[PDB]
Amino acid sequence: ADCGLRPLFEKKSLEDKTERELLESYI
Amino acid sequence: IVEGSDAEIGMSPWQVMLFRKSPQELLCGASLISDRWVLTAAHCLLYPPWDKNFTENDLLVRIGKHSRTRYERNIEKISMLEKIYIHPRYNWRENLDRDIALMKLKKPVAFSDYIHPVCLPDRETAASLLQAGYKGRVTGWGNLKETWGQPSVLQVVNLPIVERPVCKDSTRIRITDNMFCAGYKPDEGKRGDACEGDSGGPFVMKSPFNNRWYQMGIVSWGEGCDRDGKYGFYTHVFRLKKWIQKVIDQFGE
DNA sequence: GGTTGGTGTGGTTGG
Ligand SMILES: *C[C@@](*)(O)[C@H](CCCNC(N)=[NH2+])NC(=O)[C@@H]1CCCN1C(=O)[C@H](N)Cc1ccccc1
Repeated sequence: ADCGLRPLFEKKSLEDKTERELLESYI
Repeated sequence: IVEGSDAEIGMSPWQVMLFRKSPQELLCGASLISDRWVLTAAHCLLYPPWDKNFTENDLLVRIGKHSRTRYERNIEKISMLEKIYIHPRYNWRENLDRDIALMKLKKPVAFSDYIHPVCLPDRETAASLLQAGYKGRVTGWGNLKETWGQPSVLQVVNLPIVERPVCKDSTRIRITDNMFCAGYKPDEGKRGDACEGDSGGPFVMKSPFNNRWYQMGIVSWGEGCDRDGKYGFYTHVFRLKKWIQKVIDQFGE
């Protein structure tokens, strides 16, 4: 349902210190 | 994990640790894909060439961790298996094809700031995300080096999916389609790999479509930990969804 | 300690 959306990370519109490495991959 | 860092609280609500009853030790990682079923690799429960053959009996499941060590008092939650399902073609003898197992916890795990399931890959997401150079995020309480020592904390590493072929001339192991390698090339100037202890671990991705996260891989093998010229082999979770969803829709939660 | 370590009553939590 509400698979893979973190309760303290996407869930509160904050990102982790590295998430960002990850969407910069995809260009 | 090798050449990685600390997980920050709640980086991986999915990430689950498998851990021997007796002798009370950690055996692997799992990712819970829901309030009842967990995704681990099989070779964690069955490697006949080393006598790995655990049973529902033999294992313990603890959801919501961070400390490798302490028993995380009000966060972490410990469960009992009801049944394990290795994949019929699991191939422990040769090269480890469809090195995947499920195991249905005895009764449902409450969700929490710390416990949250991961997204299973879709046809579409599979298509768009699994591509060379694209990073993935692997996790856990594994050897900090090949051989020595281990973390007191979950380690997270950001590693790039490697070209289909390149994975290949890397191992005399006879590689397959239910396998995907992951790495920093030799000369790519950046390190990390999973390791002895790592296995069953999730290799996640985040669709910049909904910004949810997905399990692409599973930690499976490779030769050493961060050997130059060596890349960890995961389990094409996608490639195996079908069986993956046959059972949960069969005798599931 | 404790189903827990200690950076020791705080923290991802009691007391
Ligand atoms: C459970 C595990 O941790 C582990 C994953 C480690 C792989 N390392 C990296 N950096 N990706 N799985 C294993 O170690 C499996 C189970 C038994 C042996 N094995 C291996 O991966 C061996 N190191 C090599 C191997 C030999 C035979 C068939 C497959 C792999």
